[PDB]
Amino acid sequence: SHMCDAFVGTWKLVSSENFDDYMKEVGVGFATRKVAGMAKPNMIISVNGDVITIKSESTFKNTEISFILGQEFDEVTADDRKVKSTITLDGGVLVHVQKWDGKSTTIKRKREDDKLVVECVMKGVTSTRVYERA
Ligand SMILES: O=c1[nH]nc(-c2c(N3CCCCC3)nc3ccc(Cl)cc3c2-c2ccccc2)o1
Repeated sequence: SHMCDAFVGTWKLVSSENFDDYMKEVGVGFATRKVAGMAKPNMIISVNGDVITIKSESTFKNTEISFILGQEFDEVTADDRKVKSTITLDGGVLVHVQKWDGKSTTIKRKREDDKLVVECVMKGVTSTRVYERA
């Protein structure tokens, strides 16, 4: 078994702060921001050996990434950016960096009490999204 153990499960969005502003800073257009911002996704995290899979299921888009910690991969984001992503496990936090067009955003996923707290940062703008077990 593993420490990445505390992330496995089906996590439903329960609260969001500043996500519209984060998306604006990322470069997401009006209509996509509106529709994406409405969604209440489930974030489904599973582990099989060294491979971690994170699925996002929602009324807007269903997305999935599978990766090995520390090993860069291709990701197409829900807003259709083509990004180069690397995910590491640092001090018990999953740290996800996306690079594209000379830009960068960092997404951290942390267990706090019975929640999964996700912090997304694009320059000075941070959004916090809180998820609970489904
Ligand atoms: O699992 C989920 N919850 N939220 C997302 C998520 C996201 N996340 C946040 C959680 C951590 C990984 C990054 N970044 C986005 C960036 C641009 C756009 Cl237009 C949408 C998203 C979305 C997204 C939102 C609503 C419906 C589907 C997807 O992915």
